[PDB]
Amino acid sequence: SPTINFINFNQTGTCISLGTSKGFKIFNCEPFGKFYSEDSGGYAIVEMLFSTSLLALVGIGLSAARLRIINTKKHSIICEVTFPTSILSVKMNKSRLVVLLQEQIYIYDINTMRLLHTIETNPNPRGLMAMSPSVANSYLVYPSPPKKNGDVIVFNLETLQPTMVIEAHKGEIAAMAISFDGTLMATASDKGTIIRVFDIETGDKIYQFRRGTYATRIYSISFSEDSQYLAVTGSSKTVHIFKLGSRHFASLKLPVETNSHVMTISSIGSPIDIDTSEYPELFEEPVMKMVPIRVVSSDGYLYNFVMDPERGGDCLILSQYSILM
Amino acid sequence: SPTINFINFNQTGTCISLGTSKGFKIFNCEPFGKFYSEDSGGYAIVEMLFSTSLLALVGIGLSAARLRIINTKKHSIICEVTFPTSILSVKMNKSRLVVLLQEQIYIYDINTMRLLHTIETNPNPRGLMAMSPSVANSYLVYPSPPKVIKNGDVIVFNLETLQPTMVIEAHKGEIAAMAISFDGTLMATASDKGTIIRVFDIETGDKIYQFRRGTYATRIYSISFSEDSQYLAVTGSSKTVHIFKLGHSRHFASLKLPVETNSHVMTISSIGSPIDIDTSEYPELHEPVMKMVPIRVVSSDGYLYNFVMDPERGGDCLILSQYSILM
Amino acid sequence: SPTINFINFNQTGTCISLGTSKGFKIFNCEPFGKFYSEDSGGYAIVEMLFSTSLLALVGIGLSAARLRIINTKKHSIICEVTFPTSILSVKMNKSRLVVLLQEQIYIYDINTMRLLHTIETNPNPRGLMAMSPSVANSYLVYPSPPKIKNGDVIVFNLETLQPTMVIEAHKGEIAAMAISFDGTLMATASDKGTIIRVFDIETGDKIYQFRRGTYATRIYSISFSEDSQYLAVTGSSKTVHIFKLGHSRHFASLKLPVETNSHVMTISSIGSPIDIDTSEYPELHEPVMKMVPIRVVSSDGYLYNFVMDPERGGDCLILSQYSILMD
Amino acid sequence: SPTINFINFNQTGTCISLGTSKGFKIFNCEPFGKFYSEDSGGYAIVEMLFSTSLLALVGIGLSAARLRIINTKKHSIICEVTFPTSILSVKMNKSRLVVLLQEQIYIYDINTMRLLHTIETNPNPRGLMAMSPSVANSYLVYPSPPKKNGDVIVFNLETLQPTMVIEAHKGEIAAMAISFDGTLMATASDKGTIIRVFDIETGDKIYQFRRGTYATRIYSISFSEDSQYLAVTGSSKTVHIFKLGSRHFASLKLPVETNSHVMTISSIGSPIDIDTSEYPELFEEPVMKMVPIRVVSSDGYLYNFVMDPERGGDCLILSQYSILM
Repeated sequence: SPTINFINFNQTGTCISLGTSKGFKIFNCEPFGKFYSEDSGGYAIVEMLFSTSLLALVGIGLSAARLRIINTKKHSIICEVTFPTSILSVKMNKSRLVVLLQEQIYIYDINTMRLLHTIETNPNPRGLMAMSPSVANSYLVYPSPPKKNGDVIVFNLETLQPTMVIEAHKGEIAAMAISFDGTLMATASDKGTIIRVFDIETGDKIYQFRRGTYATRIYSISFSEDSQYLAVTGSSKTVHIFKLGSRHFASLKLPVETNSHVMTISSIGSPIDIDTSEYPELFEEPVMKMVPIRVVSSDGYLYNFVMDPERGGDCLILSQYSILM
Repeated sequence: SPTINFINFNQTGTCISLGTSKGFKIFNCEPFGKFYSEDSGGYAIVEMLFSTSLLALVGIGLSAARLRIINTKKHSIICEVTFPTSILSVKMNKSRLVVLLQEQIYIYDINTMRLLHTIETNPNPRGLMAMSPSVANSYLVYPSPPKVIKNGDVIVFNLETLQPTMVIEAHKGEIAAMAISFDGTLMATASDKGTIIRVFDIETGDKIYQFRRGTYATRIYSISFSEDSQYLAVTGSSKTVHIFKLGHSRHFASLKLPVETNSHVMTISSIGSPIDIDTSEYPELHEPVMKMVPIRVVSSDGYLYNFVMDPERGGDCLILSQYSILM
Repeated sequence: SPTINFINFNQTGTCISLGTSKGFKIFNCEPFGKFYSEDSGGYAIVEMLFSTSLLALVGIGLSAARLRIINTKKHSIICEVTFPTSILSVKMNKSRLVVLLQEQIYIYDINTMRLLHTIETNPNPRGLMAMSPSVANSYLVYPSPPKIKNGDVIVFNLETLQPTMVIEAHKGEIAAMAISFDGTLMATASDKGTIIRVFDIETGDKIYQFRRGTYATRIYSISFSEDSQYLAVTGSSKTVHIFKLGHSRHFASLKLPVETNSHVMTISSIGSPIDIDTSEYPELHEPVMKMVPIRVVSSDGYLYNFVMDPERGGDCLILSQYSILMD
Repeated sequence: SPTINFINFNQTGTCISLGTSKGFKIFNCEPFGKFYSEDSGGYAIVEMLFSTSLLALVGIGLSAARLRIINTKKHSIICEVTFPTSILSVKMNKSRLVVLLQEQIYIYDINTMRLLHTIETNPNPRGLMAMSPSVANSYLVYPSPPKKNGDVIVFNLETLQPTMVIEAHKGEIAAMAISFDGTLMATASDKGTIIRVFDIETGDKIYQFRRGTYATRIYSISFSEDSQYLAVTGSSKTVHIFKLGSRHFASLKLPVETNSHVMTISSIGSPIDIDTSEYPELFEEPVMKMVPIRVVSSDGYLYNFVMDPERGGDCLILSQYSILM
């Protein structure tokens, strides 16, 4: 089992992109299956659009500086672009392509592949961003530390001009995410105790959630499709759920037998119906609506939890499928 | 240490077949040893009969479509047959030979080697079958999903007369694993969720026992009966092997591999006849000797694990020894 | 992931120093963050004062003999000191600077940086030391092997630069030694690591004697709490024991996750008790109770956070885990 | 922690020879310490004489076919010899040097390095041979399978002529060893249940031992310095001791926490005195005579056990040190 290097959902949470030290894999979520795979080489960043057979490939060190755009259906390469420094993160929407380096952010037109604008930023060693996946409200945010610590620049990708600056947190920014419609924004400090939700249009603080009673760093934040829930994953092997309708709404407890040297991301999907007959041993109406939550870890396992939208509480685990196998 | 692509026991469980990316090997179980080996090439299917120096060899892709029958004692070639597509599974008894492609089933007479029958089935990308090894009750069962809830339909096919006998509505979801006892009396099936294990009586068709497996849904690798049909062994992605007692629900006894073992390992098992073991050497926790069922669990990483189960106590099983295949 | 060669807390346990094969890093503990870094080259010893932006850097070989002291806030160099032999250990307080070679000990004034004393000692291949960090009780202790009289330790007063007493600590060679924050106590352990003894540096009488583990296994480091309530020992057993000095057997023990490599150096520290929420953590209930935090860092590059119940003790729960390499 | 590829004692059992994928190390047993080390490369076989600063180096694949002899004190290279096939085993005494291949055995004069004799043998996939370490009775024993399975060829290295052929076992031979004085030979069958000890001079069967109630393969057999005890290590994580004064005399139980995917060898030393005061918890006459037993496993740990020469039974573990560190 070759070690994996990169895990990420798609912009909707219905697919899995995974990169190994030997190749890359593309999975699926509800009918869990192996969509694609290539044994080419080590891949450090694998980003996919809304299906559409579009992939972003970054070499492990193909080097870390080079970026390759490939089409899996045509088995051809769209373009290859190099950068002075190693690529830290890549995100996409249907109109723009964004490449982030330590001190620069590159913005491309996803159609013409022509360079549009370049932003000179203060160094970001963590490769942090958050990008709105909807073209209607295409906004980009990125932290602006002094060379006043949690200032994030709200950048309008449509007109290529910044719009406003919000003083998010007093300390260094640890994680950011933007809803599917590009309306709301979420931030988390390095303390991992305070979650703040901002409105991009105005900049007002909308919500504030408490989490992480002890020192557990926050890794990733994700919005649900309807923006009803916000999921944060940390190093504590627990994932909390906040409702955007204080205390966390629900919590995910991974099984203890799992590896502890894991980094877990999460993505809450649209509510679906589950069959109770398939699972007699746990959780025992033939079918009831349950919101699915997908947590993939760096050890190579995908998990599916479900939460009752009324009770909340701890969420049951339905399946544990073995990626990479 | 070359990678291994295929492991299975013989129809009696007293031998080991194995296929690497460089060749194939044949082992033995009780007086452990390496009977045969060739560093020819990549092998994906290495299936053996009841000893008898008969093998089925499929190249990794010797293409994947080609099937070659080799007598290891004579070092000769009985025959060579090609197929339009890659072979997914091969099984034998002392009467018939079955080759499965993704949508076709070929049945051959083991002696004359002439083709006897062909079955056009709905696609099976998983290459799932189950073959009864006894000629008295020679049966073949293969899944029949609808062609695009009744997705888990399986076809009970009689090899002797080459006519299907009945259709079993096994499960609601797709079938994931099938196993037939040594005498061809029972058949066990597993859905893709691996939560419910169902065993059917092949002659009558009635479901006799239904087992719940684990706590949450997870993939199942293989199922196998005991020689005397007393116990049933299932192995899954939870790195745990369960034993269900068919002497008649919850698993009777569970096999926990050592913690250092990799979690992403294909694990197949087998159950042998009870033997006498000395309790003086092994503090089971006492009469000097007590019968304990030996279990052999070989994993895709290349190791063999020997366990013992107490038929009355059951429960968690002790591990005696560990070898290392390929060494 | 670059290979790391050096990990140490500050004198208060609220910071992390570290040295890689490519440079050194400085972290923090409660609001975890990377205060400083530098990609110069191989660093073997990185010692820090009570914050205050003062560092001592020893290259892996900047040769191993050379000592360089740097102020990180000003990014300037105070001075560089060369030695005939490679440096084995460096410890500081806000009054004195101490450099150990295998047979020589050098003492510097941290303020004026002028040489004050030099002690010709018998060889110490392990570079062992313990230094009181408080100027009110500035003491230095180092082993004195002969050239059975093997575990003799010289109690050296840094304030007046004269030895105070000789401690007949152990029958065999000393393996590790530490001094409380206030400079009152001293704890030493022999190379077998089976007996932990605590002596009062004021008089020299043995106060506490603790047994560690069953069989003789190596000990890496010993450290007191800031309030001198507990003592922490780390060894090759991949387990960390805590001995309660509020007063034999260890009071509470720390077990790393089984996945952790067993060949890892581990240093630990105990912090002041703080409030934790029992609502979030099922300790198995008042909403909050004071838990003593323990931070354990391993040579593989991970940090572990435990909590200890001063009354219950026992096996300690683990809350979180980070990575010190990358982030 | 780099993986190791070779672990073995010296001819007296007072040292540890160990070679990793990055280099090789030389340890000691009673005053535990790291005598020597070099980070040169992968080494497959590192064999040492009776101290004397003499080593043999076999590359992992330096190739596996090539053999190099070095002197660690002078840091020089004596000679280098290549073979048509990979080297399977090397053993040495104060008079002869022998290199074993798949189907050939090479015999060298340890002083001159000149070739003396070459034996054409039936294939030995396990690389099995045993040498008497004393020049007084310099013998070599190797199995002779048919191309009548456990035939062992007693080859006299003194005059370069075979002496006699012993029908040792009906099945394949699994392990062979020769006492320090070269008087006795011990063998174990492939089923690993019966031990047979032969007089190398006449060929009479003297002793027969029972071991391995279930199928646990026997890996290594070793004599004590005085040949009073025989140590057998198998795959069962338990080591048996037989007395050459039937049932086993004493047994060694490694701690359960240890890795099970390990290969363990052992060697018994001369009786010594141990101090009770050093070990307060276990084993509590300030000093007692206890026969030391040293077991090293491939996971990188050296274990020391002690047995009471009268009672026997399960043996205590005094210490567990960590090789590679």
